[PDB]
Amino acid sequence: IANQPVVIDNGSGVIKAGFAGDQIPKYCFPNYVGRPKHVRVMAGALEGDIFIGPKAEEHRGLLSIRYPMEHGIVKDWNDMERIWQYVYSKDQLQTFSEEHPVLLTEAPLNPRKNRERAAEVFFETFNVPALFISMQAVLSLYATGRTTGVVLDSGDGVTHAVPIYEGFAMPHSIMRIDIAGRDVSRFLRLYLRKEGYDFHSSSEFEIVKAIKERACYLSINPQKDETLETEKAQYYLPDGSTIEIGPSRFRAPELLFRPDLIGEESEGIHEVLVFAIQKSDMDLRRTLFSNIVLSGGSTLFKGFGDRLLSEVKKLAPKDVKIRISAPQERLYSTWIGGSILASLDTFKKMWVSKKEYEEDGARSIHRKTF
Amino acid sequence: RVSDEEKVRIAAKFITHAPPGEFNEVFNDVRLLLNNDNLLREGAAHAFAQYNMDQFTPVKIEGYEDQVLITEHGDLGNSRFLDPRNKISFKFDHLRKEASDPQPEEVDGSLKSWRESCDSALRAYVKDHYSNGFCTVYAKNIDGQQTIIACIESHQFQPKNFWNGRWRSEWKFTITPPTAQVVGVLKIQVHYYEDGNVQLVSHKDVQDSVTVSNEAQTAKEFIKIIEHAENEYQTAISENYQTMSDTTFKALRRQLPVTRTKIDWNKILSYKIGKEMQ
Amino acid sequence: SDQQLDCALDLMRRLPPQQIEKNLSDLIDLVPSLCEDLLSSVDQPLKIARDKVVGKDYLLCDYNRDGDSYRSPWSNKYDPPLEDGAMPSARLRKLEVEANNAFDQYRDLYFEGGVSSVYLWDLDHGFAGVILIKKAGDGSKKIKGCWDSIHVVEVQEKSSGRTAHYKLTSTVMLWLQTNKSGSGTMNLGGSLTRQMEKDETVSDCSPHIANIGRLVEDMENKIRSTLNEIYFGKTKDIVNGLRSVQTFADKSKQEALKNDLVEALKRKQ
Ligand SMILES: Nc1ncnc2c1ncn2[C@@H]1O[C@H](COP(=O)(O)OP(=O)(O)O)[C@@H](O)[C@H]1O
Repeated sequence: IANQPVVIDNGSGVIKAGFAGDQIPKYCFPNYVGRPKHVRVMAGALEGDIFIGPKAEEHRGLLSIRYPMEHGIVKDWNDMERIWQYVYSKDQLQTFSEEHPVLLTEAPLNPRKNRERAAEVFFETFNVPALFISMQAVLSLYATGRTTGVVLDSGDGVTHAVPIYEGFAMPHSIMRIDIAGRDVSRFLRLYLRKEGYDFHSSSEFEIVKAIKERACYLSINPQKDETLETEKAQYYLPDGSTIEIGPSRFRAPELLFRPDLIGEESEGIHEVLVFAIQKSDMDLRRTLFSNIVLSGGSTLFKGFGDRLLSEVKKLAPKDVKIRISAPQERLYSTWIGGSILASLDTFKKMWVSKKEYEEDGARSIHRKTF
Repeated sequence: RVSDEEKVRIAAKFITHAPPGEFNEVFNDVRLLLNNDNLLREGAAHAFAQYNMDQFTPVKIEGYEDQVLITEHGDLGNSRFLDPRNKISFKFDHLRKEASDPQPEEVDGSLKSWRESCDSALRAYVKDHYSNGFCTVYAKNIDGQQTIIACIESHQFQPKNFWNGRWRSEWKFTITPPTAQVVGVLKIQVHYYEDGNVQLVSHKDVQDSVTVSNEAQTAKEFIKIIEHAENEYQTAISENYQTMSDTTFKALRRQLPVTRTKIDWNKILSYKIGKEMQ
Repeated sequence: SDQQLDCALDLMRRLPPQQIEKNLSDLIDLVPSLCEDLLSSVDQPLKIARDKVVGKDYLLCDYNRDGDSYRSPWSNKYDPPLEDGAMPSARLRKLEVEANNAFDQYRDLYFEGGVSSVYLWDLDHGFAGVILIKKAGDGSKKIKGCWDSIHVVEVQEKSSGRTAHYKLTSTVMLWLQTNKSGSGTMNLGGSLTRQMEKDETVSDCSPHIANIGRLVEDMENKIRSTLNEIYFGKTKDIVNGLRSVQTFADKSKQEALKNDLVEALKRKQ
């Protein structure tokens, strides 16, 4: 349809959305469901009460915020639809589904059921005439312009190493783990549970995630930096409540490298990435060594990629030239590529029309996805 | 002193059990071992023939380009291999893939054209599903039954990539309108070897029973049955990767302990950490 | 000699590993002059003798085997029980008993049963110790296995800074005899083998047993996972390569769109 195509940056922790041509997603607000916490009494108390955005961040202590995209998979389907209606609202889209073309993005190793249910929304509730569910890693490759690259997302409940080849990854050499900063920050709070901080609300935990994004990093030396005694730098709450930090800031992200801290049946996302690369040809592995792409948001720690480099040096063989690209809109890299592909008018064949859904449902998407 | 006849039997056995593609290389290794080419070739000639027969060697005569799999229903006994797909019998060097002089075969026809239609649909499918190695439907009107012997095979040999995969799918069928039975196997021989040998072998003994109405009518139907068993079993194996990956693995060797946290032998040896009450 | 040795080792890599003992027997019957060379290269699979005086079914290796007399890691009873032979230090004898008990617990931590025996034989600047763990298959199911953990640590203690160089030999075998209908008569044997160095501190809190046990935990999980991901996803790709499920001419148009993607990449870059 002759309208600007909608780009949906399906961020796990921070979801985003926008259009073609643009470089930053037009409308940004994370992935969450903020349900209320009290009962209206005074005339002036708003209604609907499952608010998102300004009211959410504004009244954090008044909204029982929950998260649908658990393990990178939405559980509050209907609520996410309404969050899209929130996007469809005067705030973000001010339009209809039937008007603009839409582009959905995806992570690797996704169950078909989610894609099918999404298509049900897209063509039954929402009625987009030009839409297809794409990937996310190849979109970050569009952003980088690279061809034979390994894309590593960094969200809240998803972590995947995608060894791509010219924008067409081996759909087998890709690895995917559905865990990141959500439980890592929860585990950091668990460190503070030992030292008395079990401030259980998710909005109360959103502040902890603000510390995660703010006062956290990755110390390259594991025990040499962990076993020693820190200085315990202080943090101040929205009111300014003094809370020390300590070693936790780098202790908790070790879970991503040592899943034994939570007992996850993973083996360190770094080794999983090494294995994702190792599921290809040696020369293809060299091409992937030359092109290492990072995505998501958790790629913003001190010594993050540095400790990763050290791990690869201690695990991968010799001559592995770890050429890691470190851009800034790693979250938006997928959005950037979505805007790039959205600018590509070849999408006519790549999309799924409304009648295409009427005749195939999501089977057309499964026949066209890669 | 050990009798060389034991080595003949052991050699023929191991050469029939040789990895796919590395068969001649296995023969070379055994030749480097015994180095008695006479006694070697005694059991090895049958190992060559039998390996081509069970392994379904897709010999392709250049003048016909059939890619006929070698089985027991093709040879004339004197290395001349009949072709159910094009009614020709060609001599074949069992020691190699070398074939020669395809002599035409005046055969049945009451089943040959029928399997040609079946093999046409199967070839159209299989070529869209296989890359190195394809199908060959043998035919025989034995015991008053137009016995369809649908032999299918696939492989790819990448020793550079250190693996020699091999697939075989022999299907047993009898054109007896209407009561017919779609019997079949789905033989696999995966041979990866670098840093840990992966000699994966499996199959799928299946027996269906389709109704024979006509040649082209039930041809694609029989091929569809084979097709679905292939798709289903490959799907089952794909799921088996995950189910074994966690179930079989942790069942034999756990991934994490029962507590899944960490094993500190210091505290374990300290105080005899739990043999007191537990 | 060397030609038969090399062809024998690569042949064992080529031969069906379900008959490794019998294949090696056939190999000795073929060339008995290279018997011990092949025995040294490909060691014996895990055999189990019983320490009757201690009540310990113990694994059989080369080091406990005093000549041809398998030492028990609990009572030092050879098999046949000789008087002198495979003897570690007295402190190492007790430390070996401790390690054997703790590693039987380790075997219970990952196998919940089986037979495991670690053999030690002292030396000055550290020593060498063979670590063995054996477990049967899923007798309750159709899948069968023969767990053969063959490990040898290169204990190299450094008096300076109480660290100790280690290089645990890795070698693990097991069967994947899944005879399920969805799997067919599926069997697989991962005849695995690795090794990697490390210098670990030996202390009252981190002794040799604890050090090596941690490394065992690490190495086993790493190799196991490496197999499960690399090797099994690789075999999955092999499965898809030999037989594709998707019919072609469907993927052709998708590849045409892929070509258009590369075209667009050139349109902008
Ligand atoms: N500056 C930062 N430092 C560390 N982590 C961050 C930072 N910014 C965002 N993150 C993490 O990235 C997550 C954003 O999720 P997102 O990356 O959008 O999911 P996806 O990987 O699906 O795009 C947040 O939950 C947060 O934990």
